[PDB]
Amino acid sequence: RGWFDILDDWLKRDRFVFVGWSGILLFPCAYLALGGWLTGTTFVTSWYTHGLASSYLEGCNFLTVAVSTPANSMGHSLLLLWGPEAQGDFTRWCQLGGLWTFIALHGAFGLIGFMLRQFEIARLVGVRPYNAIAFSAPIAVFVSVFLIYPLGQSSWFFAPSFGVAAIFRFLLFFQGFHNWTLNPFHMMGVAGVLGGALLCAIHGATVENTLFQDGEGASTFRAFNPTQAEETYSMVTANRFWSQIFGIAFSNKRWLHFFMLFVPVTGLWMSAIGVVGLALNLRSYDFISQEIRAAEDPEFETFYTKNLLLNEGIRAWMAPQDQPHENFVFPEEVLPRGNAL
Amino acid sequence: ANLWERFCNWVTSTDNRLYVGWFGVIMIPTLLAATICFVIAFIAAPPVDIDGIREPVSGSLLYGNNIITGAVVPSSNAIGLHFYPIWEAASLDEWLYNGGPYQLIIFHFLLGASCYMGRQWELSYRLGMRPWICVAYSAPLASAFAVFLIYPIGQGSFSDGMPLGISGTFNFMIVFQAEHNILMHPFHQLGVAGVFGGALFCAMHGSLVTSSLIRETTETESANYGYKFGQEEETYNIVAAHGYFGRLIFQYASFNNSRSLHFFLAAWPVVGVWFTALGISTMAFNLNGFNFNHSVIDAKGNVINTWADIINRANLGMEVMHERNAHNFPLDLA
Amino acid sequence: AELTPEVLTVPLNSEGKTITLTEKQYLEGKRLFQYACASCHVGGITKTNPSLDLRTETLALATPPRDNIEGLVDYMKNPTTYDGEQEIAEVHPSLRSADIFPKMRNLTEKDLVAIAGHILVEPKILGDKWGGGKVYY
Amino acid sequence: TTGERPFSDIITSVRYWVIHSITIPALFIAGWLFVSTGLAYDVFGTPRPDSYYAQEQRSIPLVTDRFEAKQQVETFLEQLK
Amino acid sequence: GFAWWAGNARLINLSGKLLGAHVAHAGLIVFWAGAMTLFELAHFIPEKPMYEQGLILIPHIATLGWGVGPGGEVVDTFPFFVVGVVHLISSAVLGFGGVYHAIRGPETLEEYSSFFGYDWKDKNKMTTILGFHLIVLGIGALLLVAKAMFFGGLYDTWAPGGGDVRVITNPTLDPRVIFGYLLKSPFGGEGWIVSVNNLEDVVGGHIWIGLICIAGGIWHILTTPFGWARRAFIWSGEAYLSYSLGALSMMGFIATCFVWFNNTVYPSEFYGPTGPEASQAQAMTFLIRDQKLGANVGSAQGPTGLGKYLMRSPTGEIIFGGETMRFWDFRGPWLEPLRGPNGLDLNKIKNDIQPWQERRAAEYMTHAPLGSLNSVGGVATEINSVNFVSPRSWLATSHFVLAFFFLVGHLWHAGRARAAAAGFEKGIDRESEPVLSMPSLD
Amino acid sequence: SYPIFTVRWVAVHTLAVPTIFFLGAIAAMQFIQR
Amino acid sequence: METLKITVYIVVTFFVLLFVFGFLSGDPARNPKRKD
Ligand code: CLA
Ligand code: CLA
Ligand code: CLA
Ligand code: CLA
Ligand SMILES: C=Cc1c(C)c2cc3nc(c4c5[nH]c(cc6nc(cc1[nH]2)C(C)=C6CC)c(C)c5C(=O)[C@@H]4C(=O)OC)[C@@H](CCC(=O)OC/C=C(\C)CCC[C@H](C)CCC[C@H](C)CCCC(C)C)[C@@H]3C
Ligand SMILES: CC1=C(/C=C/C(C)=C/C=C/C(C)=C/C=C/C=C(C)/C=C/C=C(C)/C=C/C2=C(C)CCCC2(C)C)C(C)(C)CCC1
Ligand SMILES: CC1=C(/C=C/C(C)=C/C=C/C(C)=C/C=C/C=C(C)/C=C/C=C(C)/C=C/C2=C(C)CCCC2(C)C)C(C)(C)CCC1
Ligand SMILES: CC1=C(/C=C/C(C)=C/C=C/C(C)=C/C=C/C=C(C)/C=C/C=C(C)/C=C/C2=C(C)CCCC2(C)C)C(C)(C)CCC1
Ligand SMILES: [Cl-]
Ligand SMILES: [Cl-]
Ligand SMILES: [Fe+2]
Repeated sequence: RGWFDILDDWLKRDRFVFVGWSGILLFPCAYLALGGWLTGTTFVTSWYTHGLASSYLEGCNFLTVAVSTPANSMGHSLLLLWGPEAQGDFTRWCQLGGLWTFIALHGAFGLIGFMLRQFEIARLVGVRPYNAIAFSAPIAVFVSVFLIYPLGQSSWFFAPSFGVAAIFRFLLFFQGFHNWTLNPFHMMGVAGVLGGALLCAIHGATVENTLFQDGEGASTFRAFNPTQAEETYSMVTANRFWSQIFGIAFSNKRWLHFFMLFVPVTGLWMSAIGVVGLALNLRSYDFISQEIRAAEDPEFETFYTKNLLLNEGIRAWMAPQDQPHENFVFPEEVLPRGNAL
Repeated sequence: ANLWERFCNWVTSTDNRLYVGWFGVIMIPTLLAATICFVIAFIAAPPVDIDGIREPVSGSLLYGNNIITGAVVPSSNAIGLHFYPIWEAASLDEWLYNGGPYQLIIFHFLLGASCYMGRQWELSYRLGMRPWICVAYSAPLASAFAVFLIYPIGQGSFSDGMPLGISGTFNFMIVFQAEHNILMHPFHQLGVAGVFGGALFCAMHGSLVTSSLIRETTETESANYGYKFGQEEETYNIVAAHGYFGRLIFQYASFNNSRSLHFFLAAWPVVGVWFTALGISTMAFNLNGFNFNHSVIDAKGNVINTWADIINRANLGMEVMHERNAHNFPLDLA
Repeated sequence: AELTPEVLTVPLNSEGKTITLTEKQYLEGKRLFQYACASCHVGGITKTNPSLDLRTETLALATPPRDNIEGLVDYMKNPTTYDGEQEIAEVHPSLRSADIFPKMRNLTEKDLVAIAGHILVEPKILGDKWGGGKVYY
Repeated sequence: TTGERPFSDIITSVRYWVIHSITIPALFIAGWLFVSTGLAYDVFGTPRPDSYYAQEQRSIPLVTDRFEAKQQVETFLEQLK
Repeated sequence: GFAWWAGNARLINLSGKLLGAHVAHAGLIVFWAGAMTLFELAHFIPEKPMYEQGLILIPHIATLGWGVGPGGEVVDTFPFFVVGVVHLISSAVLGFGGVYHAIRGPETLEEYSSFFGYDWKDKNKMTTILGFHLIVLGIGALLLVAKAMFFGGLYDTWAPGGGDVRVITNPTLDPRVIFGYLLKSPFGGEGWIVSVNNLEDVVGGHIWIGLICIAGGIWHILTTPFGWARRAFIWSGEAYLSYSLGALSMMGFIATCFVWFNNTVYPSEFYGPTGPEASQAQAMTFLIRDQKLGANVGSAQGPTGLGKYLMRSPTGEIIFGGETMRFWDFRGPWLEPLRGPNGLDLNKIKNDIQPWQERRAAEYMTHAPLGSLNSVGGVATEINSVNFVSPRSWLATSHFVLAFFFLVGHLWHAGRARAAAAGFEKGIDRESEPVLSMPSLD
Repeated sequence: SYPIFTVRWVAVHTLAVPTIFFLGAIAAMQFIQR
Repeated sequence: METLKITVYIVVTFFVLLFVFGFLSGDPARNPKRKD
């Protein structure tokens, strides 16, 4: 009955919000990441890091507001409040982009905390820890995109800024500079996310339309009982229906629900791998066969070459405002443009 | 015993390995026409003058494409929204140049896909099921109508419906962004929310059921063998799943009613994707995403850029480069 | 930076006399300019003849010079081609043609000055953007 | 079911609204003042509409040194005084 | 059986309360027509085109010939006011009948009067109600014919002189014209019924539809459904709602294409130019500009080798070049003077373009139906300045959405109707699962 | 016989107290003018 | 081409009529529960 156990006792009490040992890491870090984002989006500028306005205070709306990344000149500085850049000055710290690192790092440690929470509760309750395992997928994405990617580049500046439209810009950057749509690891992620949404919708609909009649009312929700032993819908009729509409169907409820975990988890993991390649500018940018033929044959044209022209438009038209530290000056006459436009 | 009656019984028979049905009577020939023409065109169609400027784009494998770059190319801008069946061409050589195969394939597919949805209603009736699976499927179906029919109708040309290929898809979505700012459109944002949320809830539901499977097996065998097809008892403990997830968040944000839970699974990505289909369908009539270009200015009136303005620099690069020989006047109005 | 009298100060005429607009007049002219003009002249370009813009240096080389309140107010009454050679009231909105261009009907004389003032002030604020087109968006 | 007091029972309770019909406007007002007093600008370093540029300036005051960065924005800020 | 969120299904067999719901909802419809009109009028400025002003109801009234004169000049705003007031006042009476019948009046009607009472499964009674409404609809379409021919006429964008209100003296009656539209292809250059381009055909069709609806309304009062109909349909209140949902959905998609393409019953003077119109107009504008400078637009080879200003359609007609080659089916009153039999005529182009045509083209070009959801006009890359989204976009997009969900609603209610009719809408009977009594597929 | 102050009490106020404050600050902001 | 056109009109018409008459043939009654 030492103090350690007394604390364990208290941390693991059944209450409206379970705390647990993982609570000690989760709750401060989750609350700080989230408070930093609301604080910066309400009050803090990106004028000195990006030449952008980015808070409600400056005139931005929910779509355009963001906690932006530090200036390229910070490199990968941890940008600690007490560090050599801001030197304890809260105000300067904000102005130099210190809230980005605050949010990214407290967020990483909250994610760990949350995954430890899934592990802690699963152990206390007596269930298998497959929900913690599935949550590895979000983690991979977050670390690869917000940490590994800009660590392979010149600075945090080129990580995603925390904002709706800042993220849209990140999407478009990756098309023009990395040709990310062409990347087979992104395509595998696409198929996992879309395949996940499909599975989600097809499994819910199927259950709802093979229900057993277990009550008299037109509202069928009332006729389930959390503790009934009986399946509430017919796997058998569900299986014949899909075998006859689609050719194949699930027959194993256990396989089905594992497949539902497997598909979206795997796809997110594949896309994380691809982003690690782009950390290094290791892109699937080109097909060498196409380029050789196109250079020699001015009549040969594909959707592959058309999209590279668009990427070239993107880079030159957005680079100078998007990378202000580079002092890109592109006089009118060097901008790629088609006819009239 | 009558001849028509025996035909009708075979069409609607619940004993064919694949259900036919009256919707099937139209679906099968049209999906076969679309599929066969697709396969041949993808492998072997010669280049197609999509933009009507006598600048043919090669889409097939034998004309120097791979699986990722290939496509059935949309039909010529010279045709616009005109119906261009084979018998309207002076020859197959003309029909191939102007992109006839695209029309054939899309019209047959959209018909056959529409009957696919009907077929889903129909078999549900023959089997004594509830009927609304087909409603779930209307979301993807709607999405296909938008990129192959509604957007072409609003923009005046099938040259601007989505190519039938991997890289052509990307072309279509880049040009859309340049012209409509789809990322800044709320209905597209609800599509992402429906798709991200769908993948999330897919993973959640699959991991919760999987976590609460009842021990029915040994370490040396797939747990999947703990469920036998058609057993009457449930194969997991939902109260255990509820008890874990309720504590993970808090009790009242977790489902203990499996019917509510499975209806929620159905509605979230269906509705999200209706909205995103509606996004393409309304941007087809050029009601575009929010425009905050130069919305922030200072006391003097300098423009103070935001992320919206950076997005606009990117959209501009797409704009000025797409279909680089096809514009003779300063505004790309369709 | 702010909207100071030195920026709100623009040529009245070609003699070289000046007038200092009020903030009011400036914003009055901006609004009136969006109402009657921006459909073709958003950002100081001319959507229907992009070869002619509202930059000060272009207006300065128009015949008669239009880089001043007098020239611009006059143009709004009796528009001409750039070389002054033909009157184009039939195809350009003007008080002279307010019967076919109905938006010009409720424009008073001081509205014209606010509009001419806006046109001359905005380049001092926005620089190359004014009349530069999408390259500078 | 865990022994805290039910939410529905607190927010219909007269004692609850006696406190929170003060505490909620006081907080809303306090937030107001933080902005209307100008304090939020000074705390966070956020430019006022009149202080993004110097009058004739069109250069962004972009930080370009890591360890001199603090000194840079202070220099850019007195180039407005 | 039903929960609160499906609580209106509790009215299926309460004819009197369900009457109140319908009449009260009809009151909401009339209310909005009234209030919305008064709003638009209150905000209306006559010197500005209607389409710069976010107006959708004034243009429908103008189109009936009220308040406008030649060219669409608004000459009298009082018809607008009247239309708004009378609608708004009428909604109180319908509101009144609605609340009464939903709250106080008899829950069920079939006891009060044997006339107003109905049972969904009474095929005779149902076809009789249908016939009454068919006659009403038929009367209504004749009202429009009466306006056109005997009470001031309609606005005619095609009238010589820039457009004008015009009485329709010779409505088209030839059924080869009228029904010919119904058999034209919906594809480009044809356009099914959306391609109607003259008020004589508009008025003539409404004569026919009026007679057809009255005839069929009398038919359905006099008959009961034949057996082939009895056996092919489901006869229930939800079934009938599903049939109407399908029909409203189809109608909504048609209306979408009507307001997007048709510039006759949606005159461009009021609604703004169509997408094709604005696109043709830009090519006209630069043809005009370049020719004044001395360009020979006929002989000018653009980059691709196609004409920079003029080219041929796939059937040879001379048309506008650039991307607008897709819109060569466009026909508008500002453009038709330049057309000969081979299409655009090069000698009229060189010689006979008028200022009013130059003006119309500049205006329509700069009012193309492109704009952001927050009403910034122009292409998605344009800067703020011009507050504008075309009425045609607002009307097209809204009715595509509504049409779509009504189609979803048709599938929802049709499939439920079928399942309820067969007795398995609440789920599968465990003791009699149909699949468990079928042979296995393999 | 319920407690007034709990872990629950705290988590709620941890969020709701700055939420209102922030809504006040943002409300004022709609009235800022350049 | 004209022969192709006839053939398709014929093929399409045929399938569309199978569809129309198939559902006219008492489709409500082809379910596993209640037949009428
Ligand atoms: C003529 C039109 C019509 C009619 C009369 C009915 C009638 C009915 N429907 Mg159907 N339905 C329709 C159209 C129609 N529907 C359409 C178009 C769809 C597709 C979306 C559906 C989809 C549908 C479903 C899925 C279901 C019904 C059901 C029902 C029944 C109960 C409905 C109820 O109580 O709603 C109560 C009303 C509400 C719960 C409020 C809904 C509010 C909507 C979702 C929000 C819209 C927001 C608005 C656009 C913008 C917000 C602005 C903001 C400021 C407020 C009833 C018989 C139920 C049924 O089958 O019963 C037999 C049922 O389950 N309907
Ligand atoms: C167009 C919208 C519409 C209409 C016309 C109706 C109409 C009706 N509903 Mg439905 N309902 C609707 C929308 C609508 N509902 C929506 C959106 C929902 C989702 C929340 C529901 C959910 C719902 C449920 C759950 C139930 C109904 C029921 C009913 C009926 C009985 C209600 C009753 O007795 O009220 C009693 C209410 C009052 C006495 C309160 C006052 C209401 C009045 C009408 C307010 C009017 C104020 C107005 C300004 C006055 C102008 C007066 C002037 C013209 C003289 C009635 C016919 C009930 C039913 O079927 O009963 C059998 C029922 O159980 N409805
Ligand atoms: C189409 C909608 C509709 C329908 C089917 C009914 C049906 C019914 N109502 Mg209801 N009612 C309605 C609308 C409707 N009413 C409206 C809009 C109001 C408000 C004015 C009322 C107010 C009302 C009251 C106060 C009462 C009823 C009663 C009745 C019942 C007896 C009717 C009778 O004998 O009338 C006798 C018939 C006549 C006197 C002939 C009237 C001729 C009408 C007014 C002219 C019709 C012209 C045209 C259709 C209107 C369009 C004009 C406009 C577009 C400008 C019957 C079931 C009574 C009832 O149920 O008691 C239990 C009752 O007390 N109704
Ligand atoms: C609101 C409108 C309406 C409604 C709902 C009904 C409903 C009905 N009618 Mg009535 N009818 C109406 C108006 C209406 N009618 C009018 C105005 C007339 C006068 C011309 C008639 C004349 C009439 C007759 C003569 C008969 C009916 C019959 C029937 C019943 C069978 C309907 C059926 O099977 O159709 C299904 C339709 C078909 C099986 C064939 C349709 C084929 C066409 C070509 C489809 C084309 C669709 C296409 C996509 C759109 C383009 C149109 C095309 C022409 C270009 C049903 C109760 C029958 C009955 O039992 O009456 C006692 C009957 O014999 N109706
Ligand atoms: C953008 C999409 C997206 C979001 C928003 C999201 C969100 C979430 N997923 C969770 C869970 C999950 N996600 C899962 C699978 C997936 N999740 C996906 C995509 C997402 N998942 C996908 C596609 C999948 C499929 C594999 C699973 C399987 C789970 C869970 O088990 C769990 C859950 O319970 O779901 C119900 C929750 C974790 C809560 C938490 O950590 O609290 C603690 C909060 C912390 C630690 C703070 C993190 C701070 C972040 C990382 C940085 C700062 C962010 C800013 C505040 C906001 C910036 C916003 C701008 C960018 C616009 C949370 C609601
Ligand atoms: C950073 C930092 C910190 C902290 C901080 C914090 C922690 C904060 C918090 C904050 C917060 C905590 C905030 C909040 C706010 C909120 C908000 C601002 C909200 C909003 C909302 C809204 C607006 C909503 C609305 C709506 C909508 C929109 C839709 C739907 C419905 C609703 C109603 C929901 C410290 C000190 C450590 C220091 C360092 C730095
Ligand atoms: C049943 C029910 C319901 C419904 C309701 C309804 C829908 C109602 C209706 C109602 C209505 C529908 C109403 C109406 C009203 C109106 C009125 C009452 C009007 C009046 C007006 C006036 C008075 C006018 C005046 C004027 C003039 C004369 C001139 C100009 C100006 C003015 C405007 C001033 C609900 C959902 C709620 C719920 C449940 C039950
Ligand atoms: C006014 C007008 C006009 C005229 C119009 C007309 C004359 C119309 C007609 C219309 C019509 C006359 C329509 C028709 C309709 C029909 C329908 C739409 C049908 C439907 C059907 C169905 C839906 C069926 C179903 C089924 C089947 C198929 C099988 C068995 C089962 C059942 C029965 C379900 C015009 C253009 C000149 C111009 C402008 C104005
Ligand atoms: Cl392109
Ligand atoms: Cl062009
Ligand atoms: Fe499940």
